[PDB]
Amino acid sequence: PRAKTGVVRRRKHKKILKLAKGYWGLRSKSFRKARETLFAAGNYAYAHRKRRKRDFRRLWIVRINAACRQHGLNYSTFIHGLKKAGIEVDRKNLADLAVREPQVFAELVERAKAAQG
Amino acid sequence: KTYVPKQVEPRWVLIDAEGKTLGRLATKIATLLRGKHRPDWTPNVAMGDFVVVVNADKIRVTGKKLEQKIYTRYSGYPGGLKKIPLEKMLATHPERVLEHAVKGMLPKGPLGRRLFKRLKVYAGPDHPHQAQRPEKL
Amino acid sequence: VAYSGRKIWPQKHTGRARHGDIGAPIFVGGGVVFGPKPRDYSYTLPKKVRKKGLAMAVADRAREGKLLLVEAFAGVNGKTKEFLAWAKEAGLDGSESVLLVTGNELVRRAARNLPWVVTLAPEGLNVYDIVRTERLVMDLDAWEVFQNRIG
Amino acid sequence: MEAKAIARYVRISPRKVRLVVDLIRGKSLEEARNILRYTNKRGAYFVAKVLESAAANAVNNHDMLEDRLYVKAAYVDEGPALKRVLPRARGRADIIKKRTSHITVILGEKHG
Amino acid sequence: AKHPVPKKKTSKARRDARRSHHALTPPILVPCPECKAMKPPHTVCPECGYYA
RNA sequence: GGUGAAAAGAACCCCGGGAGGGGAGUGAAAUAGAGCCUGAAACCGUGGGCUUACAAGCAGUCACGGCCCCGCAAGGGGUUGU
RNA sequence: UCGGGGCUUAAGCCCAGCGCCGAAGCUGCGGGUCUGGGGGAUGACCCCAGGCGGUAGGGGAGCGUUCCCGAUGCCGAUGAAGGCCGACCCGCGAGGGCGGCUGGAGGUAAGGGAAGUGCGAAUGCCGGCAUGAGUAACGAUAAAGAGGGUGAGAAUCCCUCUCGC
RNA sequence: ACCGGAGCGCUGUCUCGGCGAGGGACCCGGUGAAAUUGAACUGGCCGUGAAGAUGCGGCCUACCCGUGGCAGGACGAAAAGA
RNA sequence: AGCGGCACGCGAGCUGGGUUCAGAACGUCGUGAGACAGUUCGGUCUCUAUCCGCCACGGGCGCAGGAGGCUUGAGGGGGGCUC
Ligand SMILES: [Mg+2]
Ligand SMILES: [Mg+2]
Ligand SMILES: [Mg+2]
Ligand SMILES: [Mg+2]
Ligand SMILES: [Mg+2]
Ligand SMILES: [Mg+2]
Ligand SMILES: [Mg+2]
Ligand SMILES: [Mg+2]
Ligand SMILES: [Mg+2]
Ligand SMILES: [Mg+2]
Ligand SMILES: [Mg+2]
Ligand SMILES: [Mg+2]
Ligand SMILES: [Mg+2]
Ligand SMILES: [Mg+2]
Ligand SMILES: [Mg+2]
Ligand SMILES: [Mg+2]
Ligand SMILES: [Mg+2]
Ligand SMILES: [Mg+2]
Ligand SMILES: [Mg+2]
Ligand SMILES: [Mg+2]
Ligand SMILES: [Mg+2]
Ligand SMILES: [Mg+2]
Ligand SMILES: [Mg+2]
Ligand SMILES: [Mg+2]
Ligand SMILES: [Mg+2]
Ligand SMILES: [Mg+2]
Ligand SMILES: [Mg+2]
Ligand SMILES: [Mg+2]
Ligand SMILES: [Mg+2]
Ligand SMILES: [Mg+2]
Ligand SMILES: [Mg+2]
Ligand SMILES: [Mg+2]
Ligand SMILES: [Mg+2]
Ligand SMILES: [Mg+2]
Ligand SMILES: [Mg+2]
Ligand SMILES: [Mg+2]
Ligand SMILES: [Mg+2]
Ligand SMILES: [Mg+2]
Ligand SMILES: [Mg+2]
Ligand SMILES: [Mg+2]
Ligand SMILES: [Mg+2]
Ligand SMILES: [Mg+2]
Ligand SMILES: [Mg+2]
Ligand SMILES: [Mg+2]
Ligand SMILES: [Mg+2]
Ligand SMILES: [Mg+2]
Ligand SMILES: [Mg+2]
Ligand SMILES: [Mg+2]
Ligand SMILES: [Mg+2]
Ligand SMILES: [Mg+2]
Ligand SMILES: [Mg+2]
Ligand SMILES: [Mg+2]
Ligand SMILES: [Mg+2]
Ligand SMILES: [Mg+2]
Ligand SMILES: [Mg+2]
Ligand SMILES: [Mg+2]
Ligand SMILES: [Mg+2]
Ligand SMILES: [Mg+2]
Ligand SMILES: [Mg+2]
Ligand SMILES: [Mg+2]
Ligand SMILES: [Mg+2]
Ligand SMILES: [Mg+2]
Ligand SMILES: [Mg+2]
Ligand SMILES: [Mg+2]
Ligand SMILES: [Mg+2]
Ligand SMILES: [Mg+2]
Ligand SMILES: [Mg+2]
Ligand SMILES: [Mg+2]
Ligand SMILES: [Mg+2]
Ligand SMILES: [Mg+2]
Ligand SMILES: [Mg+2]
Ligand SMILES: [Mg+2]
Ligand SMILES: [Mg+2]
Ligand SMILES: [Mg+2]
Ligand SMILES: [Mg+2]
Ligand SMILES: [Mg+2]
Ligand SMILES: [Mg+2]
Ligand SMILES: [Mg+2]
Ligand SMILES: [Mg+2]
Ligand SMILES: [Mg+2]
Ligand SMILES: [Mg+2]
Ligand SMILES: [Mg+2]
Ligand SMILES: [Mg+2]
Ligand SMILES: [Mg+2]
Ligand SMILES: [Mg+2]
Ligand SMILES: [Mg+2]
Ligand SMILES: [Mg+2]
Ligand SMILES: [Mg+2]
Ligand SMILES: [Mg+2]
Ligand SMILES: [Mg+2]
Ligand SMILES: [Mg+2]
Ligand SMILES: [Mg+2]
Ligand SMILES: [Mg+2]
Ligand SMILES: [Mg+2]
Ligand SMILES: [Mg+2]
Ligand SMILES: [Mg+2]
Ligand SMILES: [Mg+2]
Ligand SMILES: [Mg+2]
Ligand SMILES: [Mg+2]
Ligand SMILES: [Mg+2]
Ligand SMILES: [Mg+2]
Ligand SMILES: [Mg+2]
Ligand SMILES: [Mg+2]
Ligand SMILES: [Mg+2]
Ligand SMILES: [Mg+2]
Ligand SMILES: [Mg+2]
Ligand SMILES: [Mg+2]
Ligand SMILES: [Mg+2]
Ligand SMILES: [Mg+2]
Ligand SMILES: [Mg+2]
Ligand SMILES: [Mg+2]
Ligand SMILES: [Mg+2]
Ligand SMILES: [Mg+2]
Ligand SMILES: [Mg+2]
Ligand SMILES: [Mg+2]
Ligand SMILES: [Mg+2]
Ligand SMILES: [Mg+2]
Ligand SMILES: [Mg+2]
Ligand SMILES: [Mg+2]
Ligand SMILES: [Mg+2]
Ligand SMILES: [Mg+2]
Ligand SMILES: [Mg+2]
Ligand SMILES: [Mg+2]
Ligand SMILES: [Mg+2]
Ligand SMILES: [Mg+2]
Ligand SMILES: [Mg+2]
Ligand SMILES: [Mg+2]
Ligand SMILES: [Mg+2]
Ligand SMILES: [Mg+2]
Ligand SMILES: [Mg+2]
Ligand SMILES: [Mg+2]
Ligand SMILES: [Mg+2]
Ligand SMILES: [Mg+2]
Ligand SMILES: [Mg+2]
Ligand SMILES: [Mg+2]
Ligand SMILES: [Mg+2]
Ligand SMILES: [Mg+2]
Ligand SMILES: [Mg+2]
Ligand SMILES: [Mg+2]
Ligand SMILES: [Mg+2]
Ligand SMILES: [Mg+2]
Ligand SMILES: [Mg+2]
Ligand SMILES: [Mg+2]
Ligand SMILES: [Mg+2]
Ligand SMILES: [Mg+2]
Ligand SMILES: [Mg+2]
Ligand SMILES: [Mg+2]
Ligand SMILES: [Mg+2]
Ligand SMILES: [Mg+2]
Ligand SMILES: [Mg+2]
Ligand SMILES: [Mg+2]
Ligand SMILES: [Mg+2]
Ligand SMILES: [Mg+2]
Ligand SMILES: [Mg+2]
Ligand SMILES: [Mg+2]
Ligand SMILES: [Mg+2]
Ligand SMILES: [Mg+2]
Ligand SMILES: [Mg+2]
Ligand SMILES: [Mg+2]
Ligand SMILES: [Mg+2]
Ligand SMILES: [Mg+2]
Ligand SMILES: [Mg+2]
Ligand SMILES: [Mg+2]
Ligand SMILES: [Mg+2]
Ligand SMILES: [Mg+2]
Ligand SMILES: [Mg+2]
Ligand SMILES: [Mg+2]
Ligand SMILES: [Mg+2]
Ligand SMILES: [Mg+2]
Ligand SMILES: [Mg+2]
Ligand SMILES: [Mg+2]
Ligand SMILES: [Mg+2]
Ligand SMILES: [Mg+2]
Ligand SMILES: [Mg+2]
Ligand SMILES: [Mg+2]
Ligand SMILES: [Mg+2]
Ligand SMILES: [Mg+2]
Ligand SMILES: [Mg+2]
Ligand SMILES: [Mg+2]
Ligand SMILES: [Mg+2]
Ligand SMILES: [Mg+2]
Ligand SMILES: [Mg+2]
Ligand SMILES: [Mg+2]
Ligand SMILES: [Mg+2]
Ligand SMILES: [Mg+2]
Ligand SMILES: [Mg+2]
Ligand SMILES: [Mg+2]
Ligand SMILES: [Mg+2]
Ligand SMILES: [Mg+2]
Ligand SMILES: [Mg+2]
Ligand SMILES: [Mg+2]
Ligand SMILES: [Mg+2]
Ligand SMILES: [Mg+2]
Ligand SMILES: [Mg+2]
Ligand SMILES: [Mg+2]
Ligand SMILES: [Mg+2]
Ligand SMILES: [Mg+2]
Ligand SMILES: [Mg+2]
Ligand SMILES: [Mg+2]
Ligand SMILES: [Mg+2]
Ligand SMILES: [Mg+2]
Ligand SMILES: [Mg+2]
Ligand SMILES: [Mg+2]
Ligand SMILES: [Mg+2]
Ligand SMILES: [Mg+2]
Ligand SMILES: [Mg+2]
Ligand SMILES: [Mg+2]
Ligand SMILES: [Mg+2]
Ligand SMILES: [Mg+2]
Ligand SMILES: [Mg+2]
Ligand SMILES: [Mg+2]
Ligand SMILES: [Mg+2]
Ligand SMILES: [Mg+2]
Repeated sequence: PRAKTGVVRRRKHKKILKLAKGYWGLRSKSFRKARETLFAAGNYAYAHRKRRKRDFRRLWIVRINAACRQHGLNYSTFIHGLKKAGIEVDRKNLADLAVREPQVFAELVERAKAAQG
Repeated sequence: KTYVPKQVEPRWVLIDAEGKTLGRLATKIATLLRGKHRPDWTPNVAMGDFVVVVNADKIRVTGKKLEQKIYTRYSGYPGGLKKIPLEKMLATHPERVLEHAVKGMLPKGPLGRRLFKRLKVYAGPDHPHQAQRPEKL
Repeated sequence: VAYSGRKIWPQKHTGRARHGDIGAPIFVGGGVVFGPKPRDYSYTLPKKVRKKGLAMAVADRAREGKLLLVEAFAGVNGKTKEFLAWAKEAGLDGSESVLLVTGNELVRRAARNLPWVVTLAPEGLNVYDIVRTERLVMDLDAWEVFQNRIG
Repeated sequence: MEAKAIARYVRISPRKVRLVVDLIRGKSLEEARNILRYTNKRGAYFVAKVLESAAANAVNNHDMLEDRLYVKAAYVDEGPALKRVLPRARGRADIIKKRTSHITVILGEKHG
Repeated sequence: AKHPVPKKKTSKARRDARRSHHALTPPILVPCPECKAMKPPHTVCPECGYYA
């Protein structure tokens, strides 16, 4: 029994080509170029996925530190007060309170300045 | 999901330069050029205050510096490397020395330039008395 | 393959690839690599196993209750319509596939053209045919033959 | 409505005639006849040929008003190329494609 | 062939961009006084003639 | 190597020197029109949406934002500015 | 040019202290798979602890292609195969399915059998089509010009005159 | 029409280049190849890295697209190093 | 009448005298075929530049109303000899 190639190759190809729609030039037209690009893409995503967290942690910090700065103290000491005052609550994300509901951030500042000494 | 600010208004600031240590001042100037002090900070927007500097011709700088310390420009041509000491910079256009400091302190991207334009430096005192002249130190 | 052994080109400073002759399997129209040759697929199954199977088939078919020894083939003389009558009055409504084993040549002819019936001489008893069919019907005499081999 | 007309298998390179077509896309039938009337390219003759036929079709087949129709769109497509062998130096030889075109012009009524 | 050769197939983008300035201009024409017809400026044209 | 069940293979009119088309007509289908069944990809082109002329690039990826588009609607698709 | 800007009781060097930042390490929450150990009489299933970077390579479990039995069967013009499209469902994945469009005559469950069974690279083979590019070239530097004619169309065909070899 | 040395005559071989002629190159109309080509959104310096970077780092520079030219680089093309 | 770097800069710029193919000979070594860094005469160097770089020249758009003319000079280049 002879088993020609037939549908098989074309179909596995069209799949990848779908995944590559949108890529520049030959990179979204040539199967061989498409796969290669995808290889890179997949790896990037998985690694940017890891970074994404590490990214926002940073953004938050600056915004927090910005609000702490105008409020007298700095980020370093602010966290310490909070970490000491047992207020593990504020996850550095939810310290977006600095942006909106500042009176609450303010309340949270004295709690930290209190825990200082 | 984290807060994104909308179209806000730039806070025009005014800093007196004379007396201030060159690099030290530039650092703060840079920070103001980005948000980084406003708790709604957003890394991809351009929201830093419009810093205005005056009396830049009177920036202080430790050590020998002025005598030594030299700025180098490079023309494309052979030998095209020019070298100019801090001394002669102030002799002529001096606002340069502060600019070249704040510029080198901004991020190198297309955004970096947008911000570098918000920095207005003058030999001072005096300048475009547009709106806000919020003294700052 | 019917080509010449001639080397297609020099294989040096030609700048082309590197080849021997059109016959080679990397060539289109060339020869096949490990394509099929003619061969014997048969083997010699242990006779004792062949027997057991024949028994277990008949047996399996007997436990189901679909086995049926007969004799009174009143519908002899090769004629389908006649055999139809006989099967009618015998519970073979043609609803179930029947392996009709018998030596009677005329009974054979009759049931033969029926789509639901596989005729068969007693010597031809084989587990395959047995299993293909739902019901098993066989001449008493033929059951003696089956018995001779195993019984 | 709109009136089509196509001349297929025109023995000329597509890239070449295409230069002429783009010259009259959207233009009114009037300035068009003129633009070809005095364009200095071989493609003119062919594009004019199909353009004028498009007109005839438009009126003799779709009651369209001649002095009221323009080039709603037009385009040229590549047909099967004629490959020929060109003897070269040192015995080398190569094929040259005498390409070919499919010129479509589709007219349309002005307004209403 | 001999000596200089292209290092890479020029992209679809590069080719067409080069052909930026390929587009030809339409002829310049003016209506002659004699007929309502069109003619290239500074040129006598058949189906009309000239005022001597 | 392949029109179609059948040649019924497109009369006649129109533009054209012709080729080739547009009407008409045949057929179940003409996107079955004659190298004619299905007709994938590279490749070429027309239209439309998003986008681009101070910007340094394995061409992506993560985020946010704008425009366009599908469910009036909480959603999703395309695009790409940073 | 210390990575740069830039820094001088320092943003340098040394001694001491407190706090913060920070990796895919560790924690939390959810999920997967393997192994061990527990109940489940029970097949199912749940609970607990632990392991899961990987080239050569060994082992295990699957996906799809052609063909055979299942076929005097079943699906098919109320549209088979194949094609194009999807933001939908199922699967860890290879894939499977559904919907829309095209297509127009075949297809082959469950369960098993047999192989010409899966391609991205071999300066691979065959075919198609691109790039260089409207580029080089149009093949002897003996040479042409004009009028008239023919024709859908003429520098290039015919005729006449003039010039040249 | 062998290889070495010298001298006379004469000269763009040269000091040292200039002008002119024709045939190409250039522009328009007609026809229209090739080797090469992982894909390209393809800059400089100083470093770095398999020790010789458009692709890594830092810094500098740079509006988008071409046409005629030059040949330093793409360890340029060609030939699975003679 | 400087020395050195730049693939002892530079052959997709040229040359090809030297070196390092096949011819031939002297000396020389080898029975020999041949050989030597010992010499000697002869000996085919590839029309088309895609990208970067470079010399020049344009098209596009930009410069918050549009246009004509005259300009400022940031930045860059040339020049710098000597008896
Ligand atoms: Mg295969
Ligand atoms: Mg493309
Ligand atoms: Mg494509
Ligand atoms: Mg954190
Ligand atoms: Mg600071
Ligand atoms: Mg500076
Ligand atoms: Mg930044
Ligand atoms: Mg950087
Ligand atoms: Mg820059
Ligand atoms: Mg033969
Ligand atoms: Mg043979
Ligand atoms: Mg033979
Ligand atoms: Mg052979
Ligand atoms: Mg042989
Ligand atoms: Mg041989
Ligand atoms: Mg042969
Ligand atoms: Mg060889
Ligand atoms: Mg090759
Ligand atoms: Mg080969
Ligand atoms: Mg071979
Ligand atoms: Mg061959
Ligand atoms: Mg064969
Ligand atoms: Mg054959
Ligand atoms: Mg065997
Ligand atoms: Mg025995
Ligand atoms: Mg009988
Ligand atoms: Mg009968
Ligand atoms: Mg009968
Ligand atoms: Mg039968
Ligand atoms: Mg039979
Ligand atoms: Mg039967
Ligand atoms: Mg029989
Ligand atoms: Mg039988
Ligand atoms: Mg034709
Ligand atoms: Mg257009
Ligand atoms: Mg024509
Ligand atoms: Mg008509
Ligand atoms: Mg009609
Ligand atoms: Mg076109
Ligand atoms: Mg073709
Ligand atoms: Mg030739
Ligand atoms: Mg040749
Ligand atoms: Mg060739
Ligand atoms: Mg070609
Ligand atoms: Mg394009
Ligand atoms: Mg295009
Ligand atoms: Mg027939
Ligand atoms: Mg016929
Ligand atoms: Mg017709
Ligand atoms: Mg008509
Ligand atoms: Mg007619
Ligand atoms: Mg003709
Ligand atoms: Mg016709
Ligand atoms: Mg009609
Ligand atoms: Mg019709
Ligand atoms: Mg169709
Ligand atoms: Mg359609
Ligand atoms: Mg025919
Ligand atoms: Mg035919
Ligand atoms: Mg045809
Ligand atoms: Mg198609
Ligand atoms: Mg087709
Ligand atoms: Mg296609
Ligand atoms: Mg396309
Ligand atoms: Mg398109
Ligand atoms: Mg388009
Ligand atoms: Mg739309
Ligand atoms: Mg600038
Ligand atoms: Mg990369
Ligand atoms: Mg978003
Ligand atoms: Mg958004
Ligand atoms: Mg809006
Ligand atoms: Mg709208
Ligand atoms: Mg979206
Ligand atoms: Mg992006
Ligand atoms: Mg430093
Ligand atoms: Mg800095
Ligand atoms: Mg200092
Ligand atoms: Mg000590
Ligand atoms: Mg001590
Ligand atoms: Mg101590
Ligand atoms: Mg200690
Ligand atoms: Mg501590
Ligand atoms: Mg910490
Ligand atoms: Mg860190
Ligand atoms: Mg992890
Ligand atoms: Mg974790
Ligand atoms: Mg877990
Ligand atoms: Mg678990
Ligand atoms: Mg797993
Ligand atoms: Mg394990
Ligand atoms: Mg277990
Ligand atoms: Mg346990
Ligand atoms: Mg158990
Ligand atoms: Mg159980
Ligand atoms: Mg129990
Ligand atoms: Mg058990
Ligand atoms: Mg676990
Ligand atoms: Mg690993
Ligand atoms: Mg299988
Ligand atoms: Mg297969
Ligand atoms: Mg088959
Ligand atoms: Mg069947
Ligand atoms: Mg039958
Ligand atoms: Mg169906
Ligand atoms: Mg029907
Ligand atoms: Mg259907
Ligand atoms: Mg249908
Ligand atoms: Mg289908
Ligand atoms: Mg298609
Ligand atoms: Mg849906
Ligand atoms: Mg579903
Ligand atoms: Mg599964
Ligand atoms: Mg599984
Ligand atoms: Mg799927
Ligand atoms: Mg499927
Ligand atoms: Mg699917
Ligand atoms: Mg249909
Ligand atoms: Mg079957
Ligand atoms: Mg199974
Ligand atoms: Mg099966
Ligand atoms: Mg199987
Ligand atoms: Mg199977
Ligand atoms: Mg199975
Ligand atoms: Mg099997
Ligand atoms: Mg095979
Ligand atoms: Mg392969
Ligand atoms: Mg073929
Ligand atoms: Mg073919
Ligand atoms: Mg061929
Ligand atoms: Mg090929
Ligand atoms: Mg192609
Ligand atoms: Mg081509
Ligand atoms: Mg080609
Ligand atoms: Mg081309
Ligand atoms: Mg041209
Ligand atoms: Mg030429
Ligand atoms: Mg010619
Ligand atoms: Mg020639
Ligand atoms: Mg003449
Ligand atoms: Mg006459
Ligand atoms: Mg005449
Ligand atoms: Mg005519
Ligand atoms: Mg003609
Ligand atoms: Mg004549
Ligand atoms: Mg001629
Ligand atoms: Mg002689
Ligand atoms: Mg002599
Ligand atoms: Mg002599
Ligand atoms: Mg004398
Ligand atoms: Mg004498
Ligand atoms: Mg002499
Ligand atoms: Mg001179
Ligand atoms: Mg002269
Ligand atoms: Mg000349
Ligand atoms: Mg010229
Ligand atoms: Mg030309
Ligand atoms: Mg870009
Ligand atoms: Mg670019
Ligand atoms: Mg250095
Ligand atoms: Mg490195
Ligand atoms: Mg080096
Ligand atoms: Mg380097
Ligand atoms: Mg890196
Ligand atoms: Mg770099
Ligand atoms: Mg640079
Ligand atoms: Mg130009
Ligand atoms: Mg040109
Ligand atoms: Mg150029
Ligand atoms: Mg070069
Ligand atoms: Mg001397
Ligand atoms: Mg000396
Ligand atoms: Mg030297
Ligand atoms: Mg030197
Ligand atoms: Mg060196
Ligand atoms: Mg050296
Ligand atoms: Mg050396
Ligand atoms: Mg030297
Ligand atoms: Mg040496
Ligand atoms: Mg040299
Ligand atoms: Mg050379
Ligand atoms: Mg040399
Ligand atoms: Mg060379
Ligand atoms: Mg010599
Ligand atoms: Mg030497
Ligand atoms: Mg040599
Ligand atoms: Mg020799
Ligand atoms: Mg010796
Ligand atoms: Mg010896
Ligand atoms: Mg010796
Ligand atoms: Mg010696
Ligand atoms: Mg020696
Ligand atoms: Mg000597
Ligand atoms: Mg000698
Ligand atoms: Mg000679
Ligand atoms: Mg020599
Ligand atoms: Mg010679
Ligand atoms: Mg010579
Ligand atoms: Mg020669
Ligand atoms: Mg050659
Ligand atoms: Mg030549
Ligand atoms: Mg070029
Ligand atoms: Mg390049
Ligand atoms: Mg280039
Ligand atoms: Mg350049
Ligand atoms: Mg320009
Ligand atoms: Mg310009
Ligand atoms: Mg003006
Ligand atoms: Mg004036
Ligand atoms: Mg003027
Ligand atoms: Mg100046
Ligand atoms: Mg000068
Ligand atoms: Mg100078």
